[PDB]
Amino acid sequence: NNYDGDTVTFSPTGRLFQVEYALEAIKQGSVTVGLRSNTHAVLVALKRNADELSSYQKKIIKCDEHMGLSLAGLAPDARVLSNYLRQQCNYSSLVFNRKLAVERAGHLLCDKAQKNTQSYGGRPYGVGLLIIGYDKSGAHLLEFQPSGNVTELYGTAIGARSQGAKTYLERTLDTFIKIDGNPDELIKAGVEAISQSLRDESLTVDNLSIAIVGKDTPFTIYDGEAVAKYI
Amino acid sequence: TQQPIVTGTSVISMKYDNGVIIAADNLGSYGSLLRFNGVERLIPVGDNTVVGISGDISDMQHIERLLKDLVTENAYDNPLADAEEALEPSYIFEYLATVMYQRRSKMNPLWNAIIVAGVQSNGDQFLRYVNLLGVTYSSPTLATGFGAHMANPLLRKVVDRESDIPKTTVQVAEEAIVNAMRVLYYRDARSSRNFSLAIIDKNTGLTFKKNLQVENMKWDFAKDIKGYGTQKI
Amino acid sequence: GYDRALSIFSPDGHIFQVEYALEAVKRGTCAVGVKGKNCVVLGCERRSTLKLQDTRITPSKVSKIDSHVVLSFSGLNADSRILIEKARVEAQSHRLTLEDPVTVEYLTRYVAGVQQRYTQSGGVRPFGVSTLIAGFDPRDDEPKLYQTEPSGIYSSWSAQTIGRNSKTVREFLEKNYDRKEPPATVEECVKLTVRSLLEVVQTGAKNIEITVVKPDSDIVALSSEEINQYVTQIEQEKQE
Amino acid sequence: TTTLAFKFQHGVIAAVDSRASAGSYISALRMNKVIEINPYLLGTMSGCAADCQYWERLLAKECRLYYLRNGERISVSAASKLLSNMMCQYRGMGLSMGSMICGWDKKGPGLYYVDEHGTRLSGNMFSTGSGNTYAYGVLDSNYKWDLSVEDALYLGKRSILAAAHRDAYSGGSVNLYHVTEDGWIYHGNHDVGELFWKVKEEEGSFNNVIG
Amino acid sequence: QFNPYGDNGGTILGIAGEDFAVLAGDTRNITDYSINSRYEPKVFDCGDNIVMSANGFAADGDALVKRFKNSVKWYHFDHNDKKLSINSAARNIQHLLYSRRFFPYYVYNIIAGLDEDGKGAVYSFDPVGSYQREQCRAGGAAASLIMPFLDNQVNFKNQYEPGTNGKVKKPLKYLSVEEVIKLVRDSFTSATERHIQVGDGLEILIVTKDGVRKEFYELKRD
Amino acid sequence: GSRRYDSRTTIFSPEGRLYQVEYALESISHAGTAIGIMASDGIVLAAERKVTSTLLEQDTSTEKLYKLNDKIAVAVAGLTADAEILINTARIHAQNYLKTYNEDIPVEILVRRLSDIKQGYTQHGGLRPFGVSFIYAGYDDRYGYQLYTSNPSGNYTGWKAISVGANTSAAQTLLQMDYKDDMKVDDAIELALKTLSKTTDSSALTYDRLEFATIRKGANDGEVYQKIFKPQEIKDILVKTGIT
Amino acid sequence: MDIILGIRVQDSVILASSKAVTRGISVLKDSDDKTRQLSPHTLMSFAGEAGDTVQFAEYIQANIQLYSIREDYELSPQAVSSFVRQELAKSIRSRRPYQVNVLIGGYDKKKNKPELYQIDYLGTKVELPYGAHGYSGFYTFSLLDHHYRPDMTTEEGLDLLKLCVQELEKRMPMDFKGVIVKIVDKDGIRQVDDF
Amino acid sequence: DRGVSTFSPEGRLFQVEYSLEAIKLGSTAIGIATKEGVVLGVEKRATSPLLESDSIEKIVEIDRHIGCAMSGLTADARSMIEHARTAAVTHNLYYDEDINVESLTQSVCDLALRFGELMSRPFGVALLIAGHDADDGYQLFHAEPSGTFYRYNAKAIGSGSEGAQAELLNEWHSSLTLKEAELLVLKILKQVMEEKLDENNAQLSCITKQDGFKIYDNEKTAELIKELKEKEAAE
Ligand SMILES: *[C@@](C)(CO)[C@](*)(O)[C@H](Cc1ccccc1)NC(=O)[C@H](Cc1ccc(OC)cc1)NC(=O)[C@@H](C)NC(=O)C1=CC2=CCC=CC2=C1C
Ligand SMILES: [Mg+2]
Ligand SMILES: [Mg+2]
Repeated sequence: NNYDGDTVTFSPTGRLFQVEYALEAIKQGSVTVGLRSNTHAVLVALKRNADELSSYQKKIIKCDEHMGLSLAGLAPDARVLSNYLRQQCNYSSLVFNRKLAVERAGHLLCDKAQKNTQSYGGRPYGVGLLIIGYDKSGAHLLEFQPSGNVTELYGTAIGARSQGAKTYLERTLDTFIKIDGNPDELIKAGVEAISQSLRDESLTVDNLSIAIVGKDTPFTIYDGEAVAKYI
Repeated sequence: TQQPIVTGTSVISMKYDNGVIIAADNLGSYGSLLRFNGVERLIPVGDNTVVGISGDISDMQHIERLLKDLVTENAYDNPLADAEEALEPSYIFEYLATVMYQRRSKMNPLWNAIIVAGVQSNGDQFLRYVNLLGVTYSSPTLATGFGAHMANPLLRKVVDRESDIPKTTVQVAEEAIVNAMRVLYYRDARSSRNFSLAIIDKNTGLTFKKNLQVENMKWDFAKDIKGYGTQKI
Repeated sequence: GYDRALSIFSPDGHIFQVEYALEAVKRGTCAVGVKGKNCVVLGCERRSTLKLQDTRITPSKVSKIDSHVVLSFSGLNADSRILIEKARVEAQSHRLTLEDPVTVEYLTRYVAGVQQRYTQSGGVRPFGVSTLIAGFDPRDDEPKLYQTEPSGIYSSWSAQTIGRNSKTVREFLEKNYDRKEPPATVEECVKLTVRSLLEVVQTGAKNIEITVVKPDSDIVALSSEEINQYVTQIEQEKQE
Repeated sequence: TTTLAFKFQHGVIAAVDSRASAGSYISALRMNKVIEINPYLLGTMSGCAADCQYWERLLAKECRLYYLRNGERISVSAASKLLSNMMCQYRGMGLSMGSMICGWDKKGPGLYYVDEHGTRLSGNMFSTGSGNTYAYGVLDSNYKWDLSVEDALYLGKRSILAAAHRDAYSGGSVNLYHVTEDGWIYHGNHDVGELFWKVKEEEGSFNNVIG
Repeated sequence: QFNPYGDNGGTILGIAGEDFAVLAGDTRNITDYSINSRYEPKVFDCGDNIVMSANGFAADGDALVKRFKNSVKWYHFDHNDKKLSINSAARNIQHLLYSRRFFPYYVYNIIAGLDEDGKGAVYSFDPVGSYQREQCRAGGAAASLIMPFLDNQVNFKNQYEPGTNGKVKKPLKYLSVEEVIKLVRDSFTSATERHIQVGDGLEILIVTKDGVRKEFYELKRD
Repeated sequence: GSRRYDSRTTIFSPEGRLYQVEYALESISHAGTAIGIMASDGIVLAAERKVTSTLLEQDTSTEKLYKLNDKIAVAVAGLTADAEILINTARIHAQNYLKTYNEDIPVEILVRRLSDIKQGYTQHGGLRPFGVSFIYAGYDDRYGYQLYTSNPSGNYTGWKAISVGANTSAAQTLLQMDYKDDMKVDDAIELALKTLSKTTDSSALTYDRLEFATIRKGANDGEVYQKIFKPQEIKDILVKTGIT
Repeated sequence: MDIILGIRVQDSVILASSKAVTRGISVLKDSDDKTRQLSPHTLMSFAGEAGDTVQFAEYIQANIQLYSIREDYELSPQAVSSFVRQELAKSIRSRRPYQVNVLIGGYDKKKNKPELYQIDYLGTKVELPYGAHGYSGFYTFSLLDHHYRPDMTTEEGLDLLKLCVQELEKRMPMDFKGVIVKIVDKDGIRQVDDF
Repeated sequence: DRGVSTFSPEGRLFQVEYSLEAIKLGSTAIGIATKEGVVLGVEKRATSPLLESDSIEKIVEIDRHIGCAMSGLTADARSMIEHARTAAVTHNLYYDEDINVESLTQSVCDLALRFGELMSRPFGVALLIAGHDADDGYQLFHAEPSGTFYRYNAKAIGSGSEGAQAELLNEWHSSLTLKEAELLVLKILKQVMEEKLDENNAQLSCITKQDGFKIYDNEKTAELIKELKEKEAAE
């Protein structure tokens, strides 16, 4: 009300409204799902178009051979944060000959987003990210919020109507975690999960976007007729 | 640009079937003066890596601190710091190599020659060299300074190529290293009798031996040598 | 440094500071530009509220940017000096790096770019000035006349006016100026420029300034008596 | 190297050799010492090969940007000046670059000499490199404004040959160019080994040499 | 006074075929009169069917290769996983080298691969960035020993057809990969005999439309 | 943050005016009147000190008339402290010009420079403008005797006769009436004092409430002399013209 | 470059400047004009290190042309010479000084007098009736000391200048390829096409 | 007052949303992509008859293979065009090749959100970026001040955008020829424009693989306008 003019102002109940408004931009964004087993980690994203003449906005971005994310909210902010991850992943390789741990990648994103929430002049990031990766401690899935909060999960979903997919994964927890050495079945579970967030529209060939990473599988994105198999 | 003041001489090393060995004497020379006699030039990093350093001692102490700080920093927000995400020899080496090459590119080098010896997660042996120029290389045997000229020839008789590594035992490799250190004591004017030796094995882990001495030396034949040509008495 | 964003969008999609800069131009004295077949003429109003003025030393309304290009304006006088200085520096800078004098189009594009920069830079306000830039390109006999404004947009004009009561003199020019056959001579071009100002000026004494620019760096400013003869001839024909 | 370029009635000729040296060692037999900046602009190279390639390709970037901003091709005079100004920024920093900017613009054919000192000279005829003295000898005694395209191409070709023969750091092959108002025209790569024997027989020159 | 440069010896060799290319180099690393390693790889697969070797001062050579490999990675990120053509890679490397015009990478660089028409390509550089596409190039310590041999046996220089007596040249027939590898092995065997910095081992990287293949051959260790 | 407390000194009103410049001019209108009159053989500068005291040391006091160099002087109307900042800058600029070209600075060039500084404070920096209006009286070999004025907007204009400060409307009317082109310095002195005597808000115009100065070619042969009048000299010229 | 001469007569200033330009052992050009018009009645000739000369001259030219446009007024030769001196005096203590010597010939329209200023690369200014830079003065000043009068005509000034060039051509080892002569007077600047 | 980079309660940046309102006031620009090329057309909209219409430059060349049309505060586009031209030629310097249309568009869109308290406000102009490359063929992009860019088969921006976009919805198909696209742009421009469409107040352009980016002459466009009138009168 009087305490939402900038990011440097607490409300009387201890809330940061500019951060909460940035969080709102994520809810307006299109749905994206993340889930993993012990061997592989999968991203599934519902892409959004402007109209029938327009293309479908890309949702998934590659960060390294072993790491990448999906976005929901302001796309340009995701480009900034993914670029930062690309640099950090790359700094780890060039200096230490070491693939960046997914957990440490989350810590770096948290700290970058935090600086924007405590200083005058700037603004919080208006995007949520789901980071997947495979490192020395196996498969991983992270959820990033622009408040700074990063959380490691078995599965999750963000965006509009994301609660439906999140409930499904909460039921299926014991099943999909055990899908080891079977990428196609893990993707099936992700496609079935994101389907719980759909209304009116359904999954078409240029609508669906999938990405996967695993033990002997580099981070690769599937679009177009490559995802027709899973429709 | 500087000049080295207090210096440490040769560091020698080799691979064997289950790991690596590295050794270096305990002397800190001040030109021709054998000033400091209790200097440790082998510095362990965790229980899987030993960094051996020759050259300027003040720059060595600086590197020693960088490595100590590296271990501290790797443990930050890392539940697997004593397991999967522990520091590897390859990580430690590449860090140092990055530092050495950056410093030479600013014309303010760390006046050292470094050998990083260790065993990786998968049990593979690691042995790589780096120096003040940022020059790096790997070989079954590695040595700095005088050791390059006198020790390598002896160690290459045991492991002449890669295929000789599985055939070489730890007893044979340690014996060869100890003999090489004796030869250096005979012939290197900036060397000492006292030295340290480290073994990193993929089964038995890190064994760090201190206060070793060169023994079984041959001097008796000196009594018979008289004059510089014609003198008989 | 002072970084405050003064020029910003409003809910209806307007930048008020840029629009209020146009109001400063509306307040400024009237300036007019007319291009003939082989010349361009720049006319300027001088408000007669200020008498006891020393016309020798008072800053003239038309300014030479180079030997072949001139610039007149309407709006804040102090603001115009900054644009003129920058323009003059760029003109010499272009000769120094490219070995050719600026084209009229290039000089206009530079001045317009400066004006635009001051609409999306922190800690600064827009120039309260619109300019008429006229001249002839090197080794070219085709006349050039451009207009700029605070927002930074520019365009070429057969004839144009800016400043106070510019709506009236533009109305006059729109019906009197024929594109198929423009003022063939210097006389016809000046006469049309004086006629257009007489719709607004008040008295035709020291209130009208005229500057004729011809090809090959031939620029001259008319005197009071020379202009007064045009004023006399126009009204004598009007009495009929 | 030996490079030359001269203006004449039917435009401008540009001829260069193709040798590169690293001491007494011939590091390259066939190097390109002409750069096609645009279809009406050429640039010769003499000095540090790296400097010549980098700065003349950076000139082409800047000449291309000129066309986009102004909707018109850059003049030879302006192009040469941009290059001379680049040289003045790295004044005394150790660059080694001698070049001729050849082309056709509104003023007709244009030719400017530019070097690492920032020197910029307009003229009808220039020759740079370790063998320029040998080339000047042939050019000065045979040049006319009234030269035919066929005779002019041969002159530049024959002038490089003269230098390639005597100068130890010039040779390999001859690259010919002819600039017209429709643009430049490449007139081929000519091996000096073969060209020498051919010219010797047909012209009767190089009598001292046995073949 | 501190000398930031050094010489690690070695020699490299690039030859372009009709539909293939090779990039070879010895595996010996040296300082002065000592041997550092008998097997220290010098020619690398940089991705996108491109191979590269920077010969001279190993520290600068490793940094350049490392930087180019990085440039390839960022080219994929920035331009939708587009393949970096050999000509585009060459131009990119020129700018990496000239970034240090006043503190040079002390290396002679060579890359090899296939052009966009599927034909074999070799590009050669000097330490400060001048580059050019070539058919044949030897670089490094024994470059002056090998290049004349290649002029003779690859481009058939000074060779004429018998009976004509210097009137008709030997025609420029292309070489097969098997014939090229022979010239490479004989080049390095000869260089090993007469140059002290050359020896120990030989590693050849062959590039075809099918990918990058390796071949290793021993050399004299004296 | 800090934005909350920013007055925004460099913005346009909806009507296209600069708020702070207009309010600065309002400040200046309450300042003591200063008059400048240009004649064929010299220039006069006259100015009124504001409600003085008997205990003010007049002979060592200077609030209105300042010397920029040997050829140029200024009369001040507004905040004296603001004026001194600008005056010292102008003094430096004149010396920079003399050092560079080895010639005394032309009057207009000095005036333009000061006016450009004032302009800057209205367009950028977020600071308040200088609440000062100058009358420049000067001489050079190009245009001869010159009068200029500048105000907080940074706009400057040339004049034959002009007033700044209080009652300029009334003062300008009186000057416009009695001024003629063939006028001389001695006549201009009389006009300046008569105009102040009629426009003044004080009961009577006296020597202790005035500062006066002339720039004359009335110096031995082809050269110019600046005369800052002393208290006793102002008293004498008041008796001579028949005011006291 | 090599030789630049100057002489101030009754009603004009005459500047003579060599035409040669040399790189290495080769004379690249024999028609080079070592001068720039600073204003309609002010001409500056120059000589010094390669490249620096033209860059400096064009930089000065731009600054004076900028002044002329701003004030709609031509600076006096004295004012221009002082501006140039300061730029050179500023330059000599820079990281890399501009190694340029100049002569400034101008006609003062106010005083109706010709004026010649000699300024070296250090910023050493002197007003003279005749001047030169480098070794040129060693050969020519003896002739000028003998023959010069202040009431000389332009034609007499050219004849005395021819004698100076002939002496240079006889006793100098270097071939400077003749001179381009320019005259500065009340009517402006013109070139003597036959010399 | 309030921050320039402030979020609204709905989760949108106020200034970005307000700049979109400025773009709605701008003159109409239309783009249509086909397999034979991409066509770009604009409404000039001269404020007075004395204004020489040929000086209105709302269609612009970025490279030989990339063109651009604009709508909104057109003065803001000049720095964007300058950056685009620099980016296109710089990539040619570094990589000896043409730059991808998408990569060029991304470089322009990176400038968009570089505003705060960098420039003081977002751009008040939208761009239609049309071009061709070997990888993805003929392409049309819509670059906004939000930093977002969508690829389009056909797109209209400016004051008559929603009406024109609805018309483009029905008319566009994947087998359109270049000539058909030209007439289609002219048809829709004529529909949404206030004044009567002619060669002086409307401009056409196209980009083909062979000839590259070309702005159409007024004589060439005039014939296409006459060809349009006759085919509409044909039924
Ligand atoms: C004459 C041959 C003079 O020697 C020419 O001037 C020639 C000009 C030139 C050649 C190629 C491309 C453009 C222009 N210049 C040289 O060959 C030049 C001579 C030289 C050497 C050193 C300096 O430093 C003061 C200046 C000029 N040589 C080189 O630049 C040398 C360093 N180039 C190479 O050695 C070289 C090796 C090589 C391998 C593969 C591709 C390119 C290579 C080059 C340029
Ligand atoms: Mg040996
Ligand atoms: Mg001197």
